Amino acid sequence: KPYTIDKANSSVWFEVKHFKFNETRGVFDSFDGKIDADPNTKALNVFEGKIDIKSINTRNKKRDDHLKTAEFFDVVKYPKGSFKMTKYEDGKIHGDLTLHGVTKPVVLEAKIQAPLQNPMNKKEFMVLQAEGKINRKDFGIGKTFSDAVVGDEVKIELKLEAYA
Amino acid sequence: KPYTIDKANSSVWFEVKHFKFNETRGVFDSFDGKIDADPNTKALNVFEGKIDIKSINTRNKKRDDHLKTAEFFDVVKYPKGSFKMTKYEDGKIHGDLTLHGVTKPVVLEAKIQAPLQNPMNKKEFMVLQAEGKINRKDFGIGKTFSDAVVGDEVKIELKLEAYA
Ligand SMILES: CCCCCCCC/C=C\CCCCCCCCCCCC(N)=O
Ligand SMILES: CCCCCCCC/C=C\CCCCCCCCCCCC(N)=O
Repeated sequence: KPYTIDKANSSVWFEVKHFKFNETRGVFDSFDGKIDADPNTKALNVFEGKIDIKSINTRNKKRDDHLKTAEFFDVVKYPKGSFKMTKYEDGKIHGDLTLHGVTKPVVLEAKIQAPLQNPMNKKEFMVLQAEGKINRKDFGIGKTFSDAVVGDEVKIELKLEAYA
Repeated sequence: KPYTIDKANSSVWFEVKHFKFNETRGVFDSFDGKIDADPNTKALNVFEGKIDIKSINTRNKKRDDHLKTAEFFDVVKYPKGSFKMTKYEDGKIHGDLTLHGVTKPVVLEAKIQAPLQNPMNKKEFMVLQAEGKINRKDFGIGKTFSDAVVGDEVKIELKLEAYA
């Protein structure tokens, strides 16, 4: 305890229904975080992070540009998203998520594997993976888009490799 | 039947274990395909595709550049991968997948949502989801890389919206 996120091997994903039945996936290419944890016992002590909203991906310029617009994220007015863990208990990461200028308490379900050793450079690391779901409309993201076109519900998955 | 894949809302995903405990996900940004199907009954009649191996993504240059080397895919020698369905039965796409110059039989579990109507332009479509797994080593890709560094098992997910 503490840990630094390896960015080449770490990821922040979302998945949202498109037209009810197809799952549209994307990432934020640019994020940062703080982690402090006991690899034995697997307790998380510190867990916060930030996403840079302009780095949203999805792999389609048209869609992604439209996502940074006032119709969805409003990147100009809100360049960042943030999450601060406020409580850890047995796999539950309770925390305040802030998106589009709104903060809501949420809970991510998490899994830690640790202590691990990078078989190349011999350095100690941990994998942290977490999953939640939120309603984009609770954060006022895309009110004008119906659930039948863009799902209200958004699955969040974090996949982190972090070096002691 | 026939149908024409909407490339803007379709994707080809893979997922493989990194150092056993974390998943590396990525896509082929560029692919083509043929589909013929019955909206009712949900029978698939024709299902084939090609991917351009150079479009491999993963969002990491050092990694993606390595994947394209003779160490893995050798894109300079095998520019393409391809799949053709050989038989459709009780929700399963049986077919032949060709990667790195090797063809092997693979089974994909399919899920068809059809008939669907585009809420905006009222045009008819379907969502086709297909999932399966291969051993990358069965095709000779990355023989020198241990399963504990890069998983031998690779999960394939196809997510297509296709318009009549
Ligand atoms: C890294 C440690 C702390 C984690 C920071 C968490 C930030 C939250 C990560 C994801 C948050 C969810 C953002 C909502 C994305 C959904 C965007 C709407 C996509 C619409 C798709 C479309 N069809 O146009
Ligand atoms: C209908 C289209 C036909 C194509 C269907 C095939 C879909 C994908 C097929 C194979 C995917 C194999 C991908 C395995 C890539 C290995 C990724 C290794 C990443 C980490 C490597 C490292 N050294 O860090």
